[PDB]
Amino acid sequence: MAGERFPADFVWGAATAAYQIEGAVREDGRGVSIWDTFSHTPGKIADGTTGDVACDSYHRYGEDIGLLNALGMNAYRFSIAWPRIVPLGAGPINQAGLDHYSRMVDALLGAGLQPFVTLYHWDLPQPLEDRLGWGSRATATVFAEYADIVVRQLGDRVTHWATLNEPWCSAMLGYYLGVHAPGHTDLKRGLEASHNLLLGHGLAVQAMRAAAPQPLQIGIVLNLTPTYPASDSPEDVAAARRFDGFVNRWFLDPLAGRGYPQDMLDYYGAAAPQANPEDLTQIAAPLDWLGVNYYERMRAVDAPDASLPQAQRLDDPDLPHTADREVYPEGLYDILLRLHNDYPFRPLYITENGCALHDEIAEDGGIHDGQRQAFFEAHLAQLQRALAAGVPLKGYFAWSLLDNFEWAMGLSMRYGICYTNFETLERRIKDSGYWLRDFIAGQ
Ligand SMILES: C[C@H]1O[C@@H](O)[C@H](O)[C@@H](O)[C@H]1O
Ligand code: NA
Repeated sequence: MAGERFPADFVWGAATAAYQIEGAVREDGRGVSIWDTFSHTPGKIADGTTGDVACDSYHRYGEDIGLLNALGMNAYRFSIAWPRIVPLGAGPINQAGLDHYSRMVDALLGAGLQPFVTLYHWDLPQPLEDRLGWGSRATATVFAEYADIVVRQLGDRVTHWATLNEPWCSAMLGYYLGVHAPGHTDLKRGLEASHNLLLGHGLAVQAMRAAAPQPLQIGIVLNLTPTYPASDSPEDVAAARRFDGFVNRWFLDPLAGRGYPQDMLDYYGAAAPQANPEDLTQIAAPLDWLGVNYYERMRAVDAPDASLPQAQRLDDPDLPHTADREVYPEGLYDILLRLHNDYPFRPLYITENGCALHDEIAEDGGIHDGQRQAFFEAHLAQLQRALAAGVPLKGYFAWSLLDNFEWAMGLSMRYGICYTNFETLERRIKDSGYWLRDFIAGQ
């Protein structure tokens, strides 16, 4: 009921992050990141792996370009590693680092692949974490200095930039739940980190506008989880609102000029961050787009005896599941309709969508990942519905181009549209990747 075609100028890409794919962790002046420290801490990664080699994309990005070209994509979302650019976090530049990314940008543009660059995809320089990391306002200031450096050199060629990827993860997984680097476990520290991440975003936007050699299209990338109460009871509805506030509105509202949501301030009490009119104005620095990373919904039941927020997930077993998630494509439509009608950000990009499976190389040599094909098919159908409703959607990036180091899950959780043999570093396009190729060409 939503037609057949996407816009002719739609952006079609795949996405990666530097620590997940690059390897070469000590090469060419790179400094230590929090993810180097964390992955080298016994027990923090499920399978004893690290990003030391990963996909070896520091050396093999040309192979990655070959895959993007084989897929007929027109864009590549990737991150720049702050440790390669400013190894001390705050300090001199490492021109060799910048020059690596300059050559990669030129290779992408030569191939007809628009670079969509993420400045911060979780790889904070360890020296900054030694000075409290996102627990310090200074980290926000020097993040903006890094953003300036990078834009000054690459902004003649790269128009589309994101400051941060998934600040909820960096703050809440990294400083509250301890599952991500740097691995702290305190709610107040997580909420403080969340504020300094938003402040760093806003300071960076302003620094990038001043350093820009041409006008830029600057955004931020948020994970969003559409949340639904398991019943209409006051208790379940309130649990859904608390979860929705914890993940989504805590970030969307300040970005939208609305301040932090008061219901969440009330809930968090004394753990809430120190945070004034001046910082809010900074946080709301005008953006040219918003990136949405969408994977799943949350169907919330009140659970008065759990950690902040007392919201238990109610699984639907009749819905399919992947290796690690429930599949719910209609949530993509729902979150986009909400953003379109309720929030000011536009245009919108889906900067990540994808799934993990127990992928293996079959006897014939292919990877028969039909559930991942079906995942893309169903989510793209929802995007057509969103477009029909007027949502100002301008592109879609599959997470991920290739299997990679999936954070606390290690190399063991495969999200690629291309398979990565981590021993030999060979990549092979999965059946879902060929489906994407053919879908994109058919448009
Ligand atoms: C599965 C995918 O999840 C998102 O949370 C991230 O931005 C990306 O690095 C990867 O973890
Ligand atoms: Na399954």
